[PDB]
Amino acid sequence: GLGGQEEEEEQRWLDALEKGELDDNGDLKKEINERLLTARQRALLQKARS
Amino acid sequence: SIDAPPSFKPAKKYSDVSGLLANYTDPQSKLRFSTIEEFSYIRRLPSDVVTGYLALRKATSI
Amino acid sequence: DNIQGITKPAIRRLARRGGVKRISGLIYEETRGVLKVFLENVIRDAVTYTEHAKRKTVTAMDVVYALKRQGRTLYGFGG
Amino acid sequence: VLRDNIQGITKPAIRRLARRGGVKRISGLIYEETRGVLKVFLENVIRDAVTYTEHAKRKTVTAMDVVYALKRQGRTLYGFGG
Amino acid sequence: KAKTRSSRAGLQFPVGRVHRLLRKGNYSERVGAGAPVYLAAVLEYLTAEILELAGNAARDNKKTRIIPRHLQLAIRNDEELNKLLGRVTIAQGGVLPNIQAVLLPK
Amino acid sequence: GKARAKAKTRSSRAGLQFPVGRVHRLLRKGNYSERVGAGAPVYLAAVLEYLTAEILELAGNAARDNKKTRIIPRHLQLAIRNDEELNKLLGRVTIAQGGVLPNIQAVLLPK
Amino acid sequence: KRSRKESYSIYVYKVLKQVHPDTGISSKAMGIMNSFVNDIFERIAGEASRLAHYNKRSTITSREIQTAVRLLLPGELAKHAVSEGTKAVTKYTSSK
Amino acid sequence: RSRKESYSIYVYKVLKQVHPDTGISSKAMGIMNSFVNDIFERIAGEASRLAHYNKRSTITSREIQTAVRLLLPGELAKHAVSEGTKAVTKYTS
Amino acid sequence: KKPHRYRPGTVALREIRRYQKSTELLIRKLPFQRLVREIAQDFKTDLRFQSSAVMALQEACEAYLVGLFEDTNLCAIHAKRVTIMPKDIQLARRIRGERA
Amino acid sequence: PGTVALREIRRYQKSTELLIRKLPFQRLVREIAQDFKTDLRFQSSAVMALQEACEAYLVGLFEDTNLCAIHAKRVTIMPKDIQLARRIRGERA
Amino acid sequence: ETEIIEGEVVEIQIDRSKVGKLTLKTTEMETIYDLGTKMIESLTKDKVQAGDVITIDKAT
Repeated sequence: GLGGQEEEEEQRWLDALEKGELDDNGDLKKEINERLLTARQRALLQKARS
Repeated sequence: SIDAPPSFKPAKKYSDVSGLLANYTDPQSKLRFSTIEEFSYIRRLPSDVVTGYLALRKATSI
Repeated sequence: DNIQGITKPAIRRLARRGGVKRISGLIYEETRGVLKVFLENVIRDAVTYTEHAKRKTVTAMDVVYALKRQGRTLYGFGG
Repeated sequence: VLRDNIQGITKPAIRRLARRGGVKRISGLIYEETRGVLKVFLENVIRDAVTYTEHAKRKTVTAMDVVYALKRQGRTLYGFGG
Repeated sequence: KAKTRSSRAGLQFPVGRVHRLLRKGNYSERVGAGAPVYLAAVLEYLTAEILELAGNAARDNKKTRIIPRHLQLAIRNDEELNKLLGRVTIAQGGVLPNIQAVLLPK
Repeated sequence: GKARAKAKTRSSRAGLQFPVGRVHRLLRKGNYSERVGAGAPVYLAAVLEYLTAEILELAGNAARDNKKTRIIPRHLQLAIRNDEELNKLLGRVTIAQGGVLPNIQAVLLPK
Repeated sequence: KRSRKESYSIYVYKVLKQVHPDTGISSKAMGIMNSFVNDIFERIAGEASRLAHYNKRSTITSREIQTAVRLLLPGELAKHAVSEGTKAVTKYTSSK
Repeated sequence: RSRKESYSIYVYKVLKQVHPDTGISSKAMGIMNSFVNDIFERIAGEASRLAHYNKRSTITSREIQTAVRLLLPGELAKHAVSEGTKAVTKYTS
Repeated sequence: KKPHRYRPGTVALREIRRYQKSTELLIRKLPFQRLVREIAQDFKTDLRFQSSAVMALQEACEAYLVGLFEDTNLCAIHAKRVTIMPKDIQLARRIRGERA
Repeated sequence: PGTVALREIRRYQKSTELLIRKLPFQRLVREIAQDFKTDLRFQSSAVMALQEACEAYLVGLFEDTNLCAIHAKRVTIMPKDIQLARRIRGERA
Repeated sequence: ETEIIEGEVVEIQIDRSKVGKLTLKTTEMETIYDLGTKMIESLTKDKVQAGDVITIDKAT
């Protein structure tokens, strides 16, 4: 029913549990977005990427 | 200077729970008791009245 | 009876939030023992705070202070 | 001079610390990771001691600045004072 | 005419309340007037820092209102918040979506 | 006039050995509260004195059993780690140059 | 009759709206934050009390709080907090 | 010139009270000084927090007695309360 | 839906993905809300509870049990089990300083 | 083999001395510190207080690791065990 | 008519004249006594120890 708006990612996450395509802690693999990052996370990455 | 002296003979042990003469004092509650049914009674008292009876004789609790 | 109020499926639910795949049949009652001694250690400190405060309803503050002292703190109960 | 002087932690010292901890056999994989784990502990204790020293404007670290680091890290020490 | 210390510091948080607490919290006999400015700015910053992650967590988890889940998500993903909040727990906060990979079916 | 010569200490009036006046001095200058009770430092001194008596008695037993009578950090560590009550009071602390309590695991012992 | 009860409510709500204007917050989440704000204040000011004793000082002071926050905060969270505390002191000391 | 404010003579007097044959190395005196100072900071810190939670200006014998009741373990707490109440009992006369 | 009856010891993962996601408290309120009173009354009889205090206890205690179980998961995985067994809890509770 | 290792355990648990050499550890302290600040000085006792805390931390780590290894029945120890001990005591993740 | 004490001695302590304190038990009650000198010089003389059962003619 209408619960598909919250169930579909779990339905995909079970399909990926069969396929074994999960990430290093068992999530569905996803695009990283740097617009979500704080100035401190940007600084931690700046200090790592050298 | 009118306060009377401290007593010259030692104080009797009257039992705390009944006033009858106390041949005994309990290692746990430190009260004075006279009979076996008084020992059976004092081990059923709450700590509050035990320290109450002790304080009533300026003994080892406040 | 009261300690068995930690239900056999509640042990499974809690361990499944804890990520574990499978439970051995002996886990349950000794885990109630662990929950019991943890509850007891926090509740007795909370009562110790409540008695100094003269009150005799155990407050959310009495248990927050016990948990804060024991380094098992929580937020959301007005710390 | 300056160096990676964590290789001043001689292998018999690691064996002795392990033997004082009562572990009987010590694989070749232990030693260099254990040097890392020791260094990581020193880094925090030193970071903190250096900051207690910065309030006092000192260059000279005392046994107190480390005892205070050990207090904030919850691994307190008796005998040096504090 | 009068105005708050917060307005001069550029802070939203009430600097006078912080100075009143720095007295009554038994921390020392005296308190420098810039101490509550610096400390309120740190409190306000730590609050802005965590709630920026909470707002992004709420938005990504498809909700308009921040709840204890979005706080736990903000707290446990950023290791410096997680390491600061190591000895504390969140009212109805749950935990991260994280699975021990050895437990997957093979 | 003038104040009392050889005025009796709070400690010796209480029957204590610890410096009750210093306990009050340190409670007040240590900023723990803006006012401090007169019997508060008596009680505190008596607790510190009791813990001191107990820990030193167990350390002196550890010294006697070790064939010694000068306490060294070893005897205190042996006392503190033999007694479960001191051990669980003293979990977050190291006794400097006291070493560790000697213990072999049952799996490491013979046969 | 009951007294007014102390919480940072409009100030934490203003701190939310200045970074996520679109977003609301629950009374539970506000209670968690108000608890956290008071707890971190107590850690910083409690550690500051020890730093004051370690230096025999009578005054809790921004110069000394700058040591207590870098002791308590892990990693770069210290560096950013020390910067913003310095920016707040910069705005205030420009006017007094 | 400079000072340290140690408990040394009091802990030594207590030693000779419990075990008249026994003595202290200054390294063990360092343990005892560290210990009694730390337990003082623990109890006074607990009592301070407890008084502030109860919105008092004062710590008294009941604040400290409760702070000790929190800090100490099993039988040592029972005996510590016993000596704390005995001392206050024989002081208040 | 589609995996249905797939591999016993894997509806376990269907359970993890329910309880890890959700805000619920997994012990029933009423049994626990009596048990906290029974635990308290041995030390002082005739105690009441604030209706928030029992919830603060439950939420701290369920978090303590959940953290213990996840640490116990590492104890099982370290010993190459996916079944938690009593000795796993004994290791965790000793190393965290709760039993020694 | 393996009998004299038990006699080493007994000997080092009867003794109370520093197990790391003073001069190498004294350099290690300074060599780490020189990028937390320039040119740190150290009081003579400070290096010893550091070394005592570090050796006590390592003995406690090996003690907790011993319980990890013997839980896994293996009498020999590996990083496989230490990475439980740190993760479960709480210094990592 | 004779006054007789009869019990298990639970604990017994003696200081350094002498003063001492003695505890006695039956299957039904427990008691503590401050001893007088002429009991101390009997309990010590007869090497009494905790866990003994003892009967004492109080007049002697």
